[PDB]
Amino acid sequence: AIVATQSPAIMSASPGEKVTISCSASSSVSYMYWYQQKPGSSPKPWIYRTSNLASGVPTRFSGSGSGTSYSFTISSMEAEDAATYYCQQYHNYPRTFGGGTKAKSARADAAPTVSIFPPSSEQLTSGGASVVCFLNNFYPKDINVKWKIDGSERQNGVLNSWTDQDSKDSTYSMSSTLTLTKDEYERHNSYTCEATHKTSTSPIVKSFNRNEC
Amino acid sequence: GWGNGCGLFGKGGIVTCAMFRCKKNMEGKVVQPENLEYTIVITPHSGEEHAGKHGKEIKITPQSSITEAELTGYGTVTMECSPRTLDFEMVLLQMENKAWLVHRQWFLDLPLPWLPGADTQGSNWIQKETLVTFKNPHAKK
Amino acid sequence: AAQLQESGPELVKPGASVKISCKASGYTFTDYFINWVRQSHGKSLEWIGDFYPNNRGPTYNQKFEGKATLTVDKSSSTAYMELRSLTSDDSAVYYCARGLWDAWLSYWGQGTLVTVSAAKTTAPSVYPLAPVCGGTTGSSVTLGCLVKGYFPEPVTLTWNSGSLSSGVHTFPALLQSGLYTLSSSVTVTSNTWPSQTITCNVAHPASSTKVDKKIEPRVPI
Amino acid sequence: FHLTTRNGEPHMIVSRQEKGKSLLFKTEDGVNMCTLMADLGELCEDTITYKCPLLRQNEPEDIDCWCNSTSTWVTYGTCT
Amino acid sequence: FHLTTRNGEPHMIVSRQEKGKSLLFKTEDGVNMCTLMADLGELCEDTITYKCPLLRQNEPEDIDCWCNSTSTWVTYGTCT
Repeated sequence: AIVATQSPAIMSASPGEKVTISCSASSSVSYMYWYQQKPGSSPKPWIYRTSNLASGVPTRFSGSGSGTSYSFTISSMEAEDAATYYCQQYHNYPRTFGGGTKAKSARADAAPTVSIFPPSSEQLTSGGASVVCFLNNFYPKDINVKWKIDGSERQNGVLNSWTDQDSKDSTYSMSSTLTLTKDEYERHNSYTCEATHKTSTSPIVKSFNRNEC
Repeated sequence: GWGNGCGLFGKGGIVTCAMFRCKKNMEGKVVQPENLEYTIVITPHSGEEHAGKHGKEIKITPQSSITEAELTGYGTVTMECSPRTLDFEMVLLQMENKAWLVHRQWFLDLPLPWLPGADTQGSNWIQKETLVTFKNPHAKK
Repeated sequence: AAQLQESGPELVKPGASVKISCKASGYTFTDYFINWVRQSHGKSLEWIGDFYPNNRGPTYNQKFEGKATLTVDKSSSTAYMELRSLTSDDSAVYYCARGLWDAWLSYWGQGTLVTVSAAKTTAPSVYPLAPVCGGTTGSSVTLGCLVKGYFPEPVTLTWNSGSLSSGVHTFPALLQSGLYTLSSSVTVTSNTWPSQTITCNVAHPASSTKVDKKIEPRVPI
Repeated sequence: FHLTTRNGEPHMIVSRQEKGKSLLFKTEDGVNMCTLMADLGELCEDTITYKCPLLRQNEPEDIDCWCNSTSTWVTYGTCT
Repeated sequence: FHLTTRNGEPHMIVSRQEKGKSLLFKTEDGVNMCTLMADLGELCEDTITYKCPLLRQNEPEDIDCWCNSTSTWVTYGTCT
């Protein structure tokens, strides 16, 4: 009967920066919480009430608010911070969560390395055909891939998968796969994946002609 | 104060509510000269016997038109009536099948919880404090 | 010493029901609330329930009213959640956390994975991805391996039997008409391939399969 | 007693057989001990409901209910 | 509570911390259990003193104190 709305869905930050994460409730509560959740771990409680640290919480975390506003604050980010963090309300029935805020490490911008792969001969026995683009080792995570077949954009049949931010180099990588029927694949020659990313004023273009070598 | 959870000694605000459930009520009605209904029996003076021969009974209102009453065997008789002088700034109080005629402004001044006539909820009473007493409060109750 | 011990991971068919246990210890079970918590893969947390084991009062999130049914056994200091008429969206973890006066989830369980699937066990198709015909410019080269149409997760993909581990990106699997697909890339300096062999290896424990695909340069039609 | 809540706060529905005994219930912040000194009778239609304040090293004054770890609401009937 | 006497009869000076608990005290005729259901507050100048009747297999009526083996007097303050 109340929603909670938490302000950045994402959040890039560097160690030492002073992150702030807000929580906005659709009516006045005094009982909130901020959990923290690690990639392969339970949530843990970090704030309780609106400003109580839980025992075994670093004094780096603080919580403040009132009157529908509520605000986590991380006063000088550590590597071990990087996580999701999670408001609750526990002031009326259906206890609600927020949609979670995803604090991830950051670094200098890096352009993706893009490589395009026609369907393998083995897949083309199947009647399906997948064209794969890998977009590797880029930063920031925001990237958009547009596929074209003989000049015409194709949106249906595109599947994108992203790695988690790399634990050593802080980059992201992505696979973008265009799947079509083998019959359609052999009726066209040009296949293109175009990557829009802040590191270039125009997209990186990888393209091949099916019948060329 | 400190004895009951406060940092400072001093007066604090307290509020108390209780659900009010009426168990027995009375209602005062207003009788309009019109809508009054007079019953008149018209009996044929024949002398016939009984010990099946009722006179015609007719009910009229100061707003009904001229009546044409049929008397089995003799035809009809036509008549019209007027409530010619009965007062109604007064009110009729009903306390469980027993009623009284009371003056207005007295009925309206009665210190008791009430509800506007056109109600059916019977819950939203006005001036309930008339039947309720709040004892001196305590820090938390 | 407060602990919550959930049941172990469950598969299950669509239309089935499952029956997740919760085993508290290190506190007065009766004294505190018991709170289930959905999290789907790549979604946030989603409160479901709350059950007070002194008096067996529930509440429900409306979204899960009709889907769930909470119940506790005092005697075993155990809470239970049934989930009924399971669908693919019900595939999630389900955590049991105890409250502490207010609604504050102060102790969590390890989380039960539930995995609603039709699909029958299916070994992957494994496709080697060589560069565009005629090769690429530059001092490094990227090869790929496409793993398509398997169930259930996981597969284990390696390159050169794990001896080639640097320069690899193996992407999370996604569903494609009820079956999983993933891919992996490996990048090496161009003096290394094709002069030396690079092979993708894919193990799928559930089908007991292990497939090797050597990456071979493409040739013209 | 039945432990429920009233606006996020713990609420105690106290029955007749608990008159004179320490009321204990677990909470995230440890174990809470409320003390009921109340006209406490049988649970019925004539209920009264009010709050038992938190009292840390302070003597109670003008009250018959209080807890020592977390403020709690209490409810009981007066019937006999 | 302090156990004393009032004209040969047992008398209980009940303090605040005993509200809600069964009052037991040994007597030649076995163990006596009085039940206090009282405005019971802090022991002070404003005391009240009265008798808790013996009640054998009879429900209590119009009383808040009674014993089950030997009639006892009781005294407590009303302060808070």
